[PDB]
Amino acid sequence: MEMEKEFEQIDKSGSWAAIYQDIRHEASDFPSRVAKLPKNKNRNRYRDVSPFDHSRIKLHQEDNDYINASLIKMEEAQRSYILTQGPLPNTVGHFWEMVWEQKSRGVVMLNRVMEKGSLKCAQYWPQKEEKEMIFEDTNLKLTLISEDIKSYYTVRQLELENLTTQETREILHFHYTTWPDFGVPESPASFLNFLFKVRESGSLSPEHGPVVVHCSAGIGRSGTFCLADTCLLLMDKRKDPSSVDIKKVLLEMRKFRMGLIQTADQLRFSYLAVIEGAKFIMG
Ligand SMILES: Cn1cc(Cl)c(C(=O)NC2CCCC2)n1
Repeated sequence: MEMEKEFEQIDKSGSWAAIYQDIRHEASDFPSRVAKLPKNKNRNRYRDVSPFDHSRIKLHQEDNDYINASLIKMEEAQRSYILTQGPLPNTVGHFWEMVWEQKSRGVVMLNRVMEKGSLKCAQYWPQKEEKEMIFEDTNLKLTLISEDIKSYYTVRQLELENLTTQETREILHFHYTTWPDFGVPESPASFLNFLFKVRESGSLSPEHGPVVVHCSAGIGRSGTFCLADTCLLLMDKRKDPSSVDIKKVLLEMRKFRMGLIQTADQLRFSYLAVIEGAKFIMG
């Protein structure tokens, strides 16, 4: 079926939970043996969210190459994304090592450091220009260059220096600051505006390594971001945009990381975002 009318048909019939459970039943199951090794217990935020072995990002290190991060490679859309958990106190150096080694331009953050009165990820970037951060375990230095605070999101320019080689690179930090502690946003308008700002920066384009996107577990809000982006790109590329099947795209993405889209409300919000986004692209 088309999307917008499939949408109203699920609303009128109140069957979002049944649609979402079908997705969960059909999703891929692949091994995640490296994630479950005992030496990696303090590298995982949640015991039930792990990268598959076949798609995990490897650190360029011979001691321990493990990070909770997955490469989502979308062949028809010609887009790749790295989805990862929010960094932990003992993985902030690994996180920036990955950004460096994978040649990423942009980092997309969809959570606040504290939500619901608990810490959802480490404070992994500097908050003042004159107070830089040094990660001694991976030999990187990170400096805040500029910060632009808007009503729904903040964009930061960061300098990452590899202290072994003295090479430097500019990294863009795109921080969506207004996702509610509970539920999903009422309107997709600010989320779409944010997606378009990430696109306009070059961070999603083939001349750079894959964008790094995270929330707390790296599957819920993070899944919503890449699902909406890929569906809108496919609607622009194909002769028949009504052929784009968001459930099929989601199942394709779940070949590369488990659990993408965590609730039926996130599924409905993803439909809403793609539907409204497709009108603005043209109007
Ligand atoms: C971004 N984008 C480009 C196109 Cl084209 C569309 C789209 O969904 N078009 C629909 C019109 C009614 C049926 C298909 N979205």
